[PDB]
Amino acid sequence: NDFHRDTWAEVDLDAIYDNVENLRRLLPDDTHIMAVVKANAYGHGDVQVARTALEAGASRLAVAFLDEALALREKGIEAPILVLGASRPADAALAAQQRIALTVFRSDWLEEASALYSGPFPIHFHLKMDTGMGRLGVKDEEETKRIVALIERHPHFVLEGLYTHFATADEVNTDYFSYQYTRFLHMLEWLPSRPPLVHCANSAASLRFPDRTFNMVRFGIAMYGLAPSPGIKPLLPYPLKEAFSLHSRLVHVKKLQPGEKVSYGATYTAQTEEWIGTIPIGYADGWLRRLQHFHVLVDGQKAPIVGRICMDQCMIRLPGPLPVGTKVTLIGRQGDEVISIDDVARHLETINYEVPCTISYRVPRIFFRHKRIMEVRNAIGR
Amino acid sequence: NDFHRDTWAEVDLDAIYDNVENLRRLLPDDTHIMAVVKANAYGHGDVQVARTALEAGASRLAVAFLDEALALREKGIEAPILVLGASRPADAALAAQQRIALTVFRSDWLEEASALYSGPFPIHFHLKMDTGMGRLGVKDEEETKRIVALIERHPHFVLEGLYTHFATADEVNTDYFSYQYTRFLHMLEWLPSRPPLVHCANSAASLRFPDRTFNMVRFGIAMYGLAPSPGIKPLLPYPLKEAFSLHSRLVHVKKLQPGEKVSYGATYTAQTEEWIGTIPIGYADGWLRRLQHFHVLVDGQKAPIVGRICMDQCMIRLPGPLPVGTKVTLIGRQGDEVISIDDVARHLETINYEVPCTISYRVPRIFFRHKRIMEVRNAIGR
Ligand SMILES: Cc1ncc(COP(=O)(O)O)c(CN[C@@H](C)C(=O)O)c1O
Ligand SMILES: Cc1ncc(COP(=O)(O)O)c(CN[C@@H](C)C(=O)O)c1O
Repeated sequence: NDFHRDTWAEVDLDAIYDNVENLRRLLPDDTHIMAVVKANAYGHGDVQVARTALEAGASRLAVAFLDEALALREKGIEAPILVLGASRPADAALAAQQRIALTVFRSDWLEEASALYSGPFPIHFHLKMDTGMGRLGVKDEEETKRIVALIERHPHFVLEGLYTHFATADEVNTDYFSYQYTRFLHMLEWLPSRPPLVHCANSAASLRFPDRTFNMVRFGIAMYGLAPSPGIKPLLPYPLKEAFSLHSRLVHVKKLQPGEKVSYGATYTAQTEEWIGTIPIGYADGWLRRLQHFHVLVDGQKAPIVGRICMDQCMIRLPGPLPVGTKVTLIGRQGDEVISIDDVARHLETINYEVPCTISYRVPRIFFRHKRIMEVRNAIGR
Repeated sequence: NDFHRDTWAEVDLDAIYDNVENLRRLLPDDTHIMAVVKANAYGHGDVQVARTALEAGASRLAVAFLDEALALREKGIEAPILVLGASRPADAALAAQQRIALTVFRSDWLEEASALYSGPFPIHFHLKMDTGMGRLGVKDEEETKRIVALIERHPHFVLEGLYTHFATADEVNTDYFSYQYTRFLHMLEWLPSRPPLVHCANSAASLRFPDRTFNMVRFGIAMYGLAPSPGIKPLLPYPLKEAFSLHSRLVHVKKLQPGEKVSYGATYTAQTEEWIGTIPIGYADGWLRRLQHFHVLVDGQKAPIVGRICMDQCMIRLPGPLPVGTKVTLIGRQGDEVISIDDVARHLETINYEVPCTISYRVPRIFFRHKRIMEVRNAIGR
């Protein structure tokens, strides 16, 4: 794959490897690591992160919906995969054939699938229990038992696991976290037999209470080197290595005279003779307009973005005349300066999770491993 | 193409056709229409909109950078394409071979390209003039004349056109617009000869002053049925037809008792016994967290989104017990209610342009033409 615009994201796979390996060391020998690679691996490249994670110690993968699981299969991933979200009963056969575990939380969904599927491949289900997140999952014992009965009844339906998800595992105060954990323990009693796989922990929970993880944790955000929250940053067991960085290059350089305006709405005016640079990145690439008063790194120095951000380009004020082709870093480090995803997240007034996911399909991903470029992934490549 | 998650966007190509056709009628028989389809056609599907546009009266296409043009060629589009942004001198031969016109605005670029390319295919260049936008383009006559000389000199370099872009054509006050237009007329005098294609108008300018468009207009936002701005909405010549709509379905329905919390941070509490529904769409699909206090349409009624929006799902408060599978409209109309892209943009505090572009690759696009489903485009399809 090759690209023809001087704008690209870089993904350090050694960092991802280190982040997962350190966790493997942290957890008991019998606890499995299921790497969460939904949303194209939080914007980092699904199959590249999946391969690295499995290499570092993970044994299973998790995605959001069926399409994402099939894509990994097509791309050659053979490890077990669990779909964390909902799916259509009519799609049970397809999941069964591709060896994809499904989440289940309604007895009527199973009633429907039973009538549609009848072997020969077994379908592995993971029962979802709502302990206080309010998203997905069973809530009462009557429904739980009904689900287990329908599963037991069908010769090809297998209950491989059961889990829950925490709503506040990343807050310093553990009041609600404790309530959910306790609720989980109480709901587990409703099962006639404990499935081979019981899980509940995400990145925050597993990094904070590794002894309360059962037999499998679902490692997401922390795998990419990002803290589940600023609050627990100081409570993390080992230092996380950030893997994502974003860059571009100056495609135009010019000097403005005082009074000259820049960009849409002509909201910016040159107060004096200043140097303005143009870079090939805009909001269609995920660099949202709201970042208008942010800055970028060029020649090891911060350069403020001036005027409104455009769909594919934006302008910055330069220290002086720099040659066209000069590298600009939007997320990453240059010399002694650095811009982290957390910085950008602060400016956009959101969480770090949302940032890598918004960097669109338009931006190619360059992968590094062993300090060398591994491959280039251009979504709209030829 | 097929998809396995009940979340999808719908693109009405008949609306796009009408929007372009009405302009074709509005403009002089000699004026070309260049459809702007960069950024995957502002998130509507590049090749689908390009074909419909050409069918309705456009004769040329415009994209942001080389990769987007090559993708159209691979997909079978044979009409002329102009790259509006920057490109590498080393890529001139490739653009020449695929018959892609390039924007030029620096003489040093041309000096570099001349030394690299030497036929046999001619390269058509469009000279960009900065008249007050401050983005790309030449500024002084000395540089302009140098560009023309280098082009004239090379046997395979051809100056097919020249243009500028307006920073405020969508504001009711035309003071700056008038200054940019006047500056353009003065800079055109720097050319020893007028190229066969002179253009300057975007959607707002062409819809407002169709007689001041020269021989080609670059039709973008209005082609998608979106007003360049709320201010000029009442100044438009004909009514625009919105083409983008977004939908999903309830995948879970449950009743909450007072005091029960919902989603991350447990920031929402059920004040009474209320029905909560879960839908398979989140911020990784372009439905940003900031939309947390917005509302959606279900069963012809507005239903508020409650609690934080998740990466792949979010919850809403329902009127009562609705069956799973019930359709939810995020952008579009249901009964007497309607949510436009303009409504979503207001809540996100941005402009309509940014909304369809942010709806990610994860969301399949279903196309309609002649009141019938034409095709389905699933980016991560099998
Ligand atoms: C069921 C489930 N398991 C594991 C994870 C991984 O969480 P971490 O990345 O914090 O480790 C998430 C939430 N994922 C977030 C992105 C969401 O749905 O908004 C999840 O939904
Ligand atoms: C050079 C050029 N021509 C035509 C257009 C089409 O403009 P309209 O969509 O308003 O008709 C744009 C701007 N496009 C916007 C999206 C930008 O760069 O932010 C452009 O960059």
